[PDB]
Amino acid sequence: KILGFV
Amino acid sequence: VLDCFLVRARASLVLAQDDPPIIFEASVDLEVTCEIFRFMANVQVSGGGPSISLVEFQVMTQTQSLSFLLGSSASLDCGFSMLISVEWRLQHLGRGQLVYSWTAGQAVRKGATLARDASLTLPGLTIQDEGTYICQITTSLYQAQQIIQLNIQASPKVRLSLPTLICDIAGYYPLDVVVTWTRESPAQVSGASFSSLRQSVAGTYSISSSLTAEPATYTCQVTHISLEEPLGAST
Amino acid sequence: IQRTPKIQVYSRHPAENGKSNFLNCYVSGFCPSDIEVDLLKNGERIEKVEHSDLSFSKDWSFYLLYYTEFTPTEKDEYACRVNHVTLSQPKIVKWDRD
Amino acid sequence: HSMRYFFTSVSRPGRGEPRFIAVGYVDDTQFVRFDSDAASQRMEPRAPWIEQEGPEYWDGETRKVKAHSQTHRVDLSHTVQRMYGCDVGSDWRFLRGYHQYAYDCKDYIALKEDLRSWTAADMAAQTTKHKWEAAHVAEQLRAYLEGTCVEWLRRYLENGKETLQRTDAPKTHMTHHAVSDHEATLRCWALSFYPAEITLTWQRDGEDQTQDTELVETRPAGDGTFQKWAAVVVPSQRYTCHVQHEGLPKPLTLRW
Repeated sequence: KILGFV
Repeated sequence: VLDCFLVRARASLVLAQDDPPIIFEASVDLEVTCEIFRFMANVQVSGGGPSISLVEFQVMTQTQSLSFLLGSSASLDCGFSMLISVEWRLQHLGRGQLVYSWTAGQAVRKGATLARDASLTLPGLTIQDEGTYICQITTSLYQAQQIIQLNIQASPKVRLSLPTLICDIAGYYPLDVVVTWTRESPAQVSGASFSSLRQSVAGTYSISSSLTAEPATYTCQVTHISLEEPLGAST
Repeated sequence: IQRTPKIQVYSRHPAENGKSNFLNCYVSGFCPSDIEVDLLKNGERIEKVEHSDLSFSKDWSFYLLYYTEFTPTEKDEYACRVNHVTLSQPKIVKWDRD
Repeated sequence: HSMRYFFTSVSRPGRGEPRFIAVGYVDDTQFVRFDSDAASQRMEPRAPWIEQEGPEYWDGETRKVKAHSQTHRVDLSHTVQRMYGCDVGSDWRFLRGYHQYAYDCKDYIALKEDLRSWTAADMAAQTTKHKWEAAHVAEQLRAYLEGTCVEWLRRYLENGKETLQRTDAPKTHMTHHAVSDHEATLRCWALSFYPAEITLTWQRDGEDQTQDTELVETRPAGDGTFQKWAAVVVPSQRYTCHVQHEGLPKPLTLRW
């Protein structure tokens, strides 16, 4: 899954 | 007085002033470019260019780019004045490798040899040693670095041979080889088609330019970044 | 920095006279991603050509695989024209069976 | 085993909107993709082993890609590239984790082999490093790469076990070509194998012959498998090509 947080 | 851009205004460095001669320079050269950051300033002449941290610490190199043939020993230069450690790393094609380290030496590549001096030596250069060398220097209050780009070069070996003409331009590096075909008055010939790119185990590239032969002499004139003059072959 | 494409023209299987196959033009290593790739049948562009969309290598390079169904004829030959920015002249890479 | 996610913004003057294209890879094979120029501004499956995920997966994934488009160059035909991912061995335990950037395909700021520090390969990129190591981006990324990247890679490996662990053996040939009267080239082929990792080494009389051996990098085939060959130049003489692949019980030795 994509990293999510910034 | 060096013109500089501060990160996003324009300013100058002697306006901010702090006396250098407390901490010695390796040399002074006074088109150049400069950038200050929050303080550390990078000085970048077309030749050598230091990295200066406010003065309290500076890192010096006499050349930011070095073109060296394979096999030759590279005395990559880096120097500083004011220490915890000195590390030399290699970044190329997304891969970050360690090359050398010093604390209290550990040559990751077997031959690595290192107003203080950090001029690291790379004997027996190979293609895998090409890339951006970062002469990182660590210090109780600073961790300034210096960038040296080591463009490893390998001259080709053109073997014009054979109704199709083939010149095997093998062993060249880096990739951008331009092959010009001349026929004899030596007029250039269009219509030459390259072959699939090949590699040796050492990392040097092999390619062949194919041109149809018609009746008559020919010349596979190969130019490359590693050549002062474009070499070639004729049959 | 701009990097010259590494272009390979080959087949899915070893070429057999008349046997169906796919002509792969694995154009890799190039940068920037703006690239023009054509699969050439006897010097002219093939119309029905598929291609995997822009693929991203670790080396910070891009690679593309243009493929098309073909039957390898002995009297006819294939190639792959590439027109990247580093190519002052468009590079046509021959397809030898090997 | 490795899962990588790539994010690139190819800048465009006049067009105004940089082209943001996002891809995800597992074992070099693509499985998700997003493209700003696509007809629908949503990320799609490009592998059959991930279409099984529920609608909450896609909408959950699609919103995260939109956020990354806005912050692609937050702290950095200009091309800005991003990469992150993790490597895994047959134990299914963490090997190595990456998080890298490039400015026009030149290394800009890359995460070290130890997932703790950054290697600024450009002098313009050292403020980026000073910013991140002060923001502790490494620690927050270490949790994802060591924790989250591997876990979904394990799930993807379970979901696509018919695909990712296919471990096809190389369909191998030996091709001999006479380049000249006094010498010839021996080419040993590795066809239709998977994974892409293969070793083809030449030996003369049982000792390595690296100095006179050429080869070509592994070629993706249209099937989904890979190809490779390595060739040596012989002065005629018997040489052996050693083929070493995961799909082989024993390394092969070839002779003309």
